[PDB]
This record gives sequence, C-alpha cells and structure tokens, in this order.
Amino acid sequence: SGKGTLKYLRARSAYLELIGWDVVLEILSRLGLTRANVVFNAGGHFMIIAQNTPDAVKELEEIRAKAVEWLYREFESDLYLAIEWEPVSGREFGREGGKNLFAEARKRLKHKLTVRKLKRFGEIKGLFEHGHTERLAECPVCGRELPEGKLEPSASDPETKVCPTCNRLVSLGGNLPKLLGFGRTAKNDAGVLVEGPFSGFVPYLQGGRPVGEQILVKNTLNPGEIPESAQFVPYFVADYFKKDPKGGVATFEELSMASTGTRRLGVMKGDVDRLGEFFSSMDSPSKLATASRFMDYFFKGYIGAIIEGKFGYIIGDVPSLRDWPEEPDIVVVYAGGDDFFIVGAWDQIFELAFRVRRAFNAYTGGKLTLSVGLGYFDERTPIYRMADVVSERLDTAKDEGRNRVFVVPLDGKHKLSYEWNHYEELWRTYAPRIYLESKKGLLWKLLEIRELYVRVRWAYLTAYLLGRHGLSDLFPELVQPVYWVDGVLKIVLMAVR
Amino acid sequence: RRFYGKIVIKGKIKAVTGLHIGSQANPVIKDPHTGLPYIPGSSLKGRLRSLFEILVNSRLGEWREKYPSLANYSPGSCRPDNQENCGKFFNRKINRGWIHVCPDYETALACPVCRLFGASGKESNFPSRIIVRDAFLTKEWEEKWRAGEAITEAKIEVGIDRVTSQANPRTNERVVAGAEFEFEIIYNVENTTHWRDDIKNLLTAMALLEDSYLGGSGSRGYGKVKFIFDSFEFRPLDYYRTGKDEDIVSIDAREKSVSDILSGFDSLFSEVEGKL
Amino acid sequence: MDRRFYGKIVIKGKIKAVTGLHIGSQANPVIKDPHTGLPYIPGSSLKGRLRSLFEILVNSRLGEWREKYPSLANYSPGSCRPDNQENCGKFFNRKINRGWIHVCPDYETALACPVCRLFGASGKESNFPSRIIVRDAFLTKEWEEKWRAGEAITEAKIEPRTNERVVAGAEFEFEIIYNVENTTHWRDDIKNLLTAMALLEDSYLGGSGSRGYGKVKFIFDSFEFRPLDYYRTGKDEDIVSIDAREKSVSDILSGFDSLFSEVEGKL
Amino acid sequence: VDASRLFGESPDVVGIKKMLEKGKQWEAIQPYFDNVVREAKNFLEWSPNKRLANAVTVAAYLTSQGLKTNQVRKILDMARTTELKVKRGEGDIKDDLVKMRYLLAYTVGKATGQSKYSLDAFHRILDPMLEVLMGSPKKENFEKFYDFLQAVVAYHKFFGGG
Amino acid sequence: PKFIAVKLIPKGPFRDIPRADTLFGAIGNAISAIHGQSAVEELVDAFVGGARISSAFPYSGDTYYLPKPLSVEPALEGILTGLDEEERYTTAKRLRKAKYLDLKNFELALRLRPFTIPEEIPYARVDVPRVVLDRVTQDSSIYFWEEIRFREKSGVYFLYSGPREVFDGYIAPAMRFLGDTGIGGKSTWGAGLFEVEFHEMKIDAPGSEYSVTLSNALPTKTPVLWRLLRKGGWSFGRRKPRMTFIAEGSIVKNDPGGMERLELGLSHEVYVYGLTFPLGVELPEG
RNA sequence: GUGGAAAGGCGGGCAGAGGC
RNA sequence: CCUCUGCCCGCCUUUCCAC
Ligand SMILES: [Zn+2]
Ligand SMILES: [Zn+2]
Ligand SMILES: [Zn+2]
Repeated sequence: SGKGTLKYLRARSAYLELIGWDVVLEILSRLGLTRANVVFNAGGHFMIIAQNTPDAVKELEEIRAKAVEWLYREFESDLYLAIEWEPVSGREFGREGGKNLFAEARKRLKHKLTVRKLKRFGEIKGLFEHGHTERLAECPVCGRELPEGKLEPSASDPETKVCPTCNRLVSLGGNLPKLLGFGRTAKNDAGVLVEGPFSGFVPYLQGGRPVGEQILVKNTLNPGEIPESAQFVPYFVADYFKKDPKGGVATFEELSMASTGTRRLGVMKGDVDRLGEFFSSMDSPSKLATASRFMDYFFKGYIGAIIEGKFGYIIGDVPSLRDWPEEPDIVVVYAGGDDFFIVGAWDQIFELAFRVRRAFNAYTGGKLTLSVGLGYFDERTPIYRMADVVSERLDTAKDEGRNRVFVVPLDGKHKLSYEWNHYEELWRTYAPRIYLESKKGLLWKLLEIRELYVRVRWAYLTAYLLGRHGLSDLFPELVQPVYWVDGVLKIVLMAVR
Repeated sequence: RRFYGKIVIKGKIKAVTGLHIGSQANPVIKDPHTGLPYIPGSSLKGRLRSLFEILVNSRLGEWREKYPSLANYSPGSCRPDNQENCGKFFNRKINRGWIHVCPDYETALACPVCRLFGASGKESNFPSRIIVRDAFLTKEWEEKWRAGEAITEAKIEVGIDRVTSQANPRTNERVVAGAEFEFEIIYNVENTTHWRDDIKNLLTAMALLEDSYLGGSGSRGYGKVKFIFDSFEFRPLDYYRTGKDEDIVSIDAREKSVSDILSGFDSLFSEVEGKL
Repeated sequence: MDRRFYGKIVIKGKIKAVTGLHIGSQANPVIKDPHTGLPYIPGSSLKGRLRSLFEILVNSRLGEWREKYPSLANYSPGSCRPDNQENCGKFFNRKINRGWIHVCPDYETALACPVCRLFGASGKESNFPSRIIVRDAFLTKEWEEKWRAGEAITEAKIEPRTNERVVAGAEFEFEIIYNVENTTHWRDDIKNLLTAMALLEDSYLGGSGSRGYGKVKFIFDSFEFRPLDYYRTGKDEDIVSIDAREKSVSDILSGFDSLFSEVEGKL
Repeated sequence: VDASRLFGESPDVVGIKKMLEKGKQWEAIQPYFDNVVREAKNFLEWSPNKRLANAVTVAAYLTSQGLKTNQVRKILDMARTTELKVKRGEGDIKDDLVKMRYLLAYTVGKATGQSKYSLDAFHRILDPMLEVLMGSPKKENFEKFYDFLQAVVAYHKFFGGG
Repeated sequence: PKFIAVKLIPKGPFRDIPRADTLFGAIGNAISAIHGQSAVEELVDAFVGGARISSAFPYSGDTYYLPKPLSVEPALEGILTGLDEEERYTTAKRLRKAKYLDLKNFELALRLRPFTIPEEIPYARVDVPRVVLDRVTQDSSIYFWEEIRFREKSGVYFLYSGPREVFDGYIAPAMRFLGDTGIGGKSTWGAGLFEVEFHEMKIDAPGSEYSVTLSNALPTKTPVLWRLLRKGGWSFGRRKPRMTFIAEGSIVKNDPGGMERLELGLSHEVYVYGLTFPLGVELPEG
C-alpha cells in the first residue's frame, strides 16, 4: 500500500532472495552436493544437477513439501515454489546424432513445471477446506489476514498495527547500508530477523562477528572475515541506491526532489527479449552454465557500473537532459537475471534507459536485445498502482515488436512505443535545436496542433505558427513526423519546469 | 429493510457560465474513451450535502421537534477540540476536514442530513437513500462535438501585484457555457412517514446550488449551473415484482426548483401521497 | 469553526461600457463566448479589479481601523518586494508568483480582516472561503438584437497596431451574490463592497485604460435579500430593495439604511 | 527549380520557402495554377488534398506581391459571421453574399498604385468560387471553401508575407 | 447447451467486474427486499438443487467474451504445429497471457483447436481523484478511487442455466431492482447501475469427463487444473472471512461446487455462493 | 443476504504594464 | 505589432468488523 516506503520495497526484493537461497541450500546439503552443482540461480529460477537414487527423490519430496507449506502459512497463496525433476541419463548431457538431446531433455522438464504452476497448492490437503478461523484482522501495508489480533505496533506510527513480518522488513530495510551479507542458521537463535522455509537468517553487519554455519556474502568473491569452519556462499546482487544524508536509502521524495524540471518519480521496468530461445542452442551443461552467468553478471554487476557512468566509450552519446552526475539518484529495487525494475528521478532514469540498451547491445555481440517500460509518476503514488502500470506499459512495448522503448488513433497501423534507434535519431535532430527563450506557447500549442492529427488541417496551422515568430529552421518536415515528435517535445518541456 | 418504492428525478443540468471540475493545462475531467466532459456523481452529491449541512447548522434550534437527535449538537465545528463526537455539529474528522456524519444508526435515523445522504459509525451505519448518477452531455451536445464545434475552452487568468502591476498568468480549462447535461437522482423510500421531508430537503439543497456554484472557481464565476427538470416517476414495490409499467409519473417539463419545491409539492406529488 | 448561513443578498444590474471596452486574451482579441462569439466581462476579471482597488484603499488606512476590524495589528503599510518573507508586518503578504497580494494566512485572522472576509482568503492548514461570488457578465438582450441585425459590437482601433475594443455604449449583465454568514457583520460587508464599486467608476476596467478604455458605469436593477425561509419554500417572499434609478454613489451614500431597513425585518 | 521541384501534392512545400525570400522562376510556374483555379469554377470539385496543395501555389502566387492584411481581414471576418449564423441561427445568407462580393469589388477599386497585380491576383482566383455560394446550401459546398479560406492565408506567412 | 445471457448495459462506472459470489449476494439482497426472509431461503434451495449462475464477463457489440480455459495452457505447443519457430514463440505467449476469448474462439479452445485472442479489451480501469472538504473552511483531503469505465457499446453479462420458473420468479425481478440500485461499492455516486436485457445464448461444447467452470467454485475435491482466487467480501457491515475460490476456466472433474454458509452475528445467516458452472472440455494427457 | 458504508478536486489569484 | 512574465501552495487516504 502507500504506507510502505522504498526501504521496505528494497527489503521485499532482498527477502525473496533469501527464500530462494534457503531452498537451494537445503537441496545441496541433504543430498551431499556442493555449490558447483547449482547451474544457475537467477531470479527465483534455479537448476541443480543431482543423482538419481531412490534416496534423493525421497528427500526432495520432503523439501518440496515443507517449502510449500511454509509459503502458505506465511503468505496466503501469493508466492508458490514449483520444483520438478527429470531423470536424465548420461548420454543426454550433450549432442548426439544431429538432435540436441540436452535441450530436448530440458524442455521435458519445463513442461513438468508448466503443468505445476497451474496446480498451485496441490499438496496442502486443507487448501479447499473452509475451516472457520475467527477474529481475523488485516495488515495495512501488505494485505494479510492475521488471526486473533497479534499484530505488532508499527515502528513508524504506533497508532497503526502491522503484521510481524513487516516490522522485520523495516528493520532489515534500515540495515541495508551496513549489511555485508547474512548468516544462515537455526530458526530459534539470537539475531535472526527473517525466516526462510528451512533456516533462520541473521544479518551479518559490518562491525560484528559472523555467526552461522553458512554465510552468504553479497557482491564479493572474497571470504574475508568468515570463520575457518563456516561455508562460503557468494551471491551477487544489483544494489545501487542513492543515499540520504543520514545513513540510509533515499526516499521516494528525496530522490525526486533532485530531478531537474518538474518533480516526478521515474520508474523503469524491462527485460531481455526472447531469452528462453537463446538457452536452447546451448547443448552441453558447460555451455548453459556459461550463457547463464554472463547474462546474470550483466544485470547484477554490469548495471551498477553503468549507473556510475563508467565506459561511455562503449555507450557514447545518449539522450541526456543534463550531463550525467557523479552520484546519481537512482534506486535499483529488483535486478533479475533477464529483467530489472529500477526507480529514481524522471530525469536520470530516462538517460539510464539508453545507457543500458547501448551497453547491453555491446555486452552481447548484438544478437540479444532489450525492451523497456518507462514511467512518470507523482512521488506519493502507491507501488501496486505504479508497478501494474509499468508492467503493462512494458508489456505494451513488447507485444508490438519486442525491441522498443516506451517513453511517455484507433486504427491499428500505429503503435505507442518508440523503437530504440528511432528515438535516438529523433533525439539527435529535434532536441539539439530547442535545448526559443520562454517561447513555450510555440511548444505547447504544437502538441495541441499534434492532437488534431490523431482525431491535414495541422500543416498550415503549424506553418503560420512557425512563421508568426520566425522559426523556419525548426521543424521543416513538420509542415508521419507529427506523430513521432511527441517523445522529444514532451520530455524537453518537462526539463524546463 | 422495509423497501417500499424508488422515486426517480430526471432533469437537465445546464451550464449558464463555464463549468470546471478539475482532474490534476488544467483539465476538467473527461471520459477516457469519448473524451467529452462530464459531471460526476460524487461531485454533485457532495455539493448538495455540503450546502445542506450548512443549512441545518444554522437551524439546530427550530428543528428539534421535527427532527430528533438535533438537540445533541451545538452549532459549529469540533476542529478546536481534536475529539470526534463532541457536542458540536461537525463531528467526524475524515482526514483533516470535519464533516457532520452521525455516530450511530438510531441517531442517523433522526438527523435530517444523515437520513438522506447516510452515515458511518461503529455498531452499524446508515446507507444513503439517494443515488446521484453521473451527468453526461445530452445528445444535442454530442452532435455539436460530432459536428466539429468546441465543447471546452481554455481561459487565461492572471494574478497582479497591486503596487508594481507585475502579471503572472495561469490558464484554466473550463467547459463552454451553454452545455446541457442530463442528471438522474434515485431516492429510496425506506420509510413511508418521511419521504416528503427527504424530497423537500433534496429540493432545498438544489435551490441553494442554483445560487451557489457547482465546482471549480465559482467565487470568480465558474458555477452558475441551472436545474431543469423533466419528469419524476415513483416506482412502486409491485412494479419491480412484475415489470409492468404501472408507476406514477409527475410530469413537469419546464419548472424551476422553487416552482416545484413549494408551488407544486402537494399539487404534483398528490398521486405519490396516495399509493405510499 | 462555526460556518453558518442566513441568506444571500443578490445584487443584479447592468454594466454600461461608456467608453470602448477591452479585456483581452490570446489581432489582439477580446475574450468572447466560444459558443455565441460575443464578448463578456469575466467575473474573475471583475472580482480582481474590485479587490485591486479595495486593498489599496485598505492599504492607506491600516492605522485607524484596527479597533473596528482587529487582526490589523499584524500589518504595517507596505509590501514584501523589499525582503522575501511570505509573512512579515507588511500588508501585501502573499508571494502569488512574482507579484504580491494581501491574503491572511488562516481562518481566524481573516475572520477579522475586512478584505479577506469579503473576497476570500487562502492558507496552509485552515483557510477561509469567499462570501461574494461574481458571475461572468454577458451582453444584455437588446445588444444581442444589434448583433442579429448588423450593428457593430466590436471595432478594430489602429493604435502601428490594433487594440480591438467592445464598441462604446454597449451594455453587459452582471450578477453579484453576497453570502450572509453572520448577522452581526453584514452591513459592513455590503458597505465595503459598494465602496469597492465606487472606486471602479473612477478607475477603469480591463485593457490599457489610462488611454481611456475604461469608464465602466453600473446601472442597478434590484437588490434582493433571499432569506433562508426562501430556500425551504419556493414562494417569492423575499425582500426586493428597488434602486432602479439610483447610482452606486447614492446607495452607499446617506440613503443606505433607508434602503436596508427591510433586511433588518428578517435579521 | 522552375517547375521541377514543385509538383502536384507535397513535393516542394519545404524547399520553396528559400526561393520565395525567384522573380522569373515564380512568374511562369505559379501562373498555371492561377489559371487552373480559374478553370476550377466548381469549388467542391476537390474532396482530396488538391485544395491544400493548390493553396501553396496560390500563396506563392501571392508571395512576391503585396497582399495587405487590413483589406484581407474585413472580407474574412465577414466570412466567419456567416458561419456563426450557421450554428442554429439562420439558413439563408443570400442577402449577405451580395455584400460579400461587393467588398472584394470595393477592395480592388481602392488599392491603387503599385498594388495592382497584387489585388488582381486576389481578384483572379476567388471569383470562380465567389459565384458558387449563391445557388448552393451551407451545410455542404460552403464549408469546403471555409477550409480553403485560411489555407492560402497561412502559407503566405510561411513564404515571407504579412 | 442453451443458456440465458442477461446483459447489463452500464450507466456509469462499475467498481469491478462482478464475480459470481457478488451476483448471488446482490440477488439475495434484492429478493430479501421485494419479497422477504421467507423467500431468500427458497432462492438458495433452487441453486442448491438446481440452477446455476456464472460470473460476469464483458461484451462489446455482439461479440461476447468468455474466460480462456486453462486446458489450453499445456497443449499450446502441440496446438500450434502449423507455424515456424519465429512466431511459435510470439503466438505462444500472447495466447497465454490472454484472459478472454470470443464466443467463436472459446468453442475452439474446448476442442483443442487453434484460436486467436481479442485485439482490444472492452473496458479500462482508471483512478479518479476524490477530495473531502471541511464544511467550515473547505480544507481538502484528497484520496484516489479506482473504477471500471466502459467503452461506448460495451457492458457486462452473466449467464444462467436452470429451470425457467426460477428465472422469472427470482432473477428477472432481482435484476430490475439491481438495475436501479446498482452492483458493487459506491452505488451512491452512480456506480454499479445498469439497464437490463435478456437473450438466448448457445455455446457448443464437446462431451467429455472434465468440464471448465465459469464461476468461482468452492470445490469439495481437488480439481484438475486450477487458479486460486483468495477473496472474501462484506455483508451488512461485517467483514467476511477470506475463502479460497477457484477462478473461471479451472477444470474440475464432476464436482458440484458447494455453498458455504456463515454466521457473522446477523439475525439471519449468510450463504456464500460457490457453485460451479460446467461446460465440457477436451484435455490432453494430464 | 453486494471488497462494503460515509467522503464537493478545492481554497485564494484584474491577460496587464508602457506603445498618439 | 513590439518588451518581462507562461501555476502556485497545500492535503495525497480517514474510520468502522459483533467471541
Ligand atoms: Zn504486512
Ligand atoms: Zn446526521
Ligand atoms: Zn486579510
């Protein structure tokens, strides 16, 4: 709801991770395997290579049992974990004859999962039993029924009663500057904030000794100050937050109060076009593990390099309202292996969405493209409204032609989303001429001249208007190019109040 | 809950001066498909409720016998003492603004205000008795929008420093003056003792709105709305039960709200008084 | 705290554009109705020039009225162009973009300001609503007929440029509504309103005016009181103080409480 | 450039602005449309963008000439008041179309001196269409001139007039 | 079969599309108004024994929409074997995020035959700003309300199969009270209002063991392929408990649904509609 | 026996200052 | 037809649920 701040949302994303690493690190431990078996673990979707014994399958069916019963007491069917397994042979780990046997044996497993996300909680045996629990209050922030009251007073306003698992994610969401990882240990132990299905997670802060059997360390491959008996799990996370002058993460307000122009909250959400058909030509398990790290490393670690502004050689010249600052005001909420959800100022989340497409295009050889949704919102807009808009507005810029930036006629021959080079060629021309001192009536009426064209009366109307000032060099082909100037005008108008 | 019949009032809202009901270069609200302006039902109900609570607030002494539970309020706002249901009339703090909303079903049955517009309080609440529909444009003014005429304007207003005469102008969109609308108000006859009162109070508050303003600026001229009735039909409980067009119709194509509030209240509604 | 209602003193009448009348917009056209294509005085533009002249009247008199209207102990005559504070001891205490205006910052300061109780205040947290409403004033009926038959209602006046102006002699219909919210001070708020209209007959309305585009002159038709009893009952039982051949400089003149003896009879 | 870049519909609307701001090139290329528009005595004989395409050639035929605006406005601010009476006001504007043709006859008889071929460029093209409004309705067959009314006005500013 | 397609031509916004527990909750509040408590119980017993109403679905000018069965979700690859591998990715995802289908395409999806999806959704969801104003000083306390705004000729309709003496006795009276009283919240701003029409709809179906549903069932056994709905509404100012309902298009196997009754501390008792609306469907091997 | 009940997008703001 | 101005300031959900 509108009661959850950004430090909360940033802690929801960092707690779906630990749910994902609790499940994988219980499959590896009760099967005797090591973290070399985890082929990928990337935004909820992880693949593990194990053995086919009647003792391994007996243990997986307890893990799939206890994880789904955990994910139901905690979250009333908002989140489900589908786990399946395909007994593959030895000869199916690589190409044989002319047919790819590995991708053929991995599409036999994608169908077990497809048929399981339909049947969403078919291992509860009281899923459809309407047992009537009494005195059900209801959390404001997330919406959860909670039995018999038992709601902790919120640390923000003690006149409101939240569920217990949001007082954790405020405290966790406050520790995100300091937090160097998490120690993963027994659920009934000192310091455990959050709980996964199997373990309980302490925060390993900066000045503090790590406790736990296994210690997850964010964003480094260096087991620095871990005991010599623990287990080292490195895991990477895309984590660029603009700070406040406090030790903390900047607010939806405090970011958007540093956008030049009108003050908006910019919200971008996008993912790699046609990714699953990239991983089906990978025919050996060494070749899929290659193609899955490099795509994960881009979104984990070569996006925080972009928000730094490093390597504008390989990016070049992008649509920039102002020159890219030294410490940008961009918050990376969720960065998945094939997609991301970043918020920030409207000003710099616009330049970043061309500083990302341009770097991804060179990070591959060109043979994989992106697709972005972009959003402009008031600061005090709730999240569920904001994200459902931009997820649709990403889906809008996808089912057209899947390589299209969204930025800002009822026939069917038009389409809302600019393509990438299209917008970057409209910006090379129309923007360096108009960026006309306080002549905004030349600009705002021209958008209303444009909005008769949607409804060739517009041509001479622009012709007198460009003439009754004396702007002939500006927009010569404007007297369909009147349709594709709405991107560049409506942005540069916002850059000047 | 003792439903008896529904009284439907249909008339045309007319904008004698340019109406403006905003959204947040300052748009009046519009249908997201046609794009034509409209008057909401939240915005017309609540302007009638507002003008009528100010009406009752002045009369908390004369109305203590005709309306019970009006002797528990002294005229004013409970804003000074941040406690709800104190001894004043405006006694519910919604967010920051204090509105009269009665605390309890057995008092709101006896308020003149909360009986008609409804109320909310612990231990149940009183649902409203009216339904103010949204007032779209009439078809004569769709067919001026189809014809290519304007249907909204863009008015430019300036503020001026009084010593230096420095001007800093802003622009309001407003609907073109003359635009005819089409409203519908569906009273719910839940009791048969007070149905005349609730209709005379609904026409009192519509007569205040014809000298007040609906929406927008109004003190600077944006209201001046005019109500023009067509027909009031009372739908009996048996009419729904059968779907036979057997309902009283009080026909008044050209009457004001002051020519119908007392001039024809007992001469036109005499057939509604009969059937209960 | 405590907004009440007692009636609506309605001032109708007819504005006489004695000289040519120019209230422009954006070859320099006066605003017209978009429907009928005919000019009008806006109520936004008339309420302002009625407030522009009355604040300057109050601006020169801040010392000797703080016993009749309190909360003028806040103000000393001046402005806030010399120093950027939204609220200091100066009368023009509203930023209002680049030009200052007098707006009291609260309900209960403005309840005793003689300006902001009449034309209306605005404020952070609590704010005070206006008591007069000024409708947009259109052409009368007989000047519709002159437009129907080819008589000029506009003219272009080459000044090398053209200021269009509504041709002189033209008449407009203006309706002013005052809301009686407190019976103890309605006399002042009707006297302070007609004080602001006496100043408009000496000043101008719209456009350049210092080059003679003003000389607006009121022609009264009817005062009506409309008590609260009128809204409850549709019968025309309201007070009609006719002043049909009176001037604004005679109604507010001695001859006022002879006209307003029947508003007492309702209180 | 003479009758090479300029073509029928939309070929040289953007490139002819620098040539008109020339003398012998526009004296023969724009003379054919001013005769074809004279041969366009039927006004509503163009439902496509032929009028708006010919509006550029007529405004180029009015560009090198004067075309003073104070004589333009009164003829065309009378053409709106006919349209303002279309909006449920009147149905017979027959008495004003005689006065409408008289104002153009009064205009070409007043502007004397160096403005002869200017106002006679104005007198040439519209009189094939100024006979049409007499025996025709207004709901059709006038409004199509009311679009071509301002079509020639606007590009004449665009080529450097006023 | 041949159903009764009750159209609801809207006169404003709605709050949401009515699900089949808020249509039976509205009929039970209409028939308690125009008849009484002793006719609400004869209403429930005709749904317990006999008749079935569905959820409501949008129409747009003689094209009627119906929910996509989840039966085509697995087989989609084997459905589309007349395509190349460049559009068997891009037909395959739009035919999976699709929510509704025409009356013509829905009859194909039950046969496991290829289909296309609607290009345009007949309604929009928008948030309209609402401001509470203090009577004394006009202080504004703005809040946001989200409502369904329909197109020109679109609206919503539900279906009804059962005996005709129930329809004229309890449904066609109740859907004329509900036309003037509205369905859903904010009915005092003119929200859930409508006119009403009645038609004869025929939907072809295969004959099989399994059947889609077109209503939120509260199934006794586990169904074949489902999709959870976790809603619980409101009832005379008391909060209902939440109940796992199954969304339309879920495949059940010979399951009659069921009505759950609740108590809520009212003078009467509350029956939550949970009965299924079966249409036969052809499945793949699982 | 209706994800319900109550809830005005408003309060204030001269398109004007010089220019025959 | 020329010269400065070309929207500010706010609230941005409140409260009800009978063990
Ligand atoms: Zn919570
Ligand atoms: Zn009340
Ligand atoms: Zn003041």
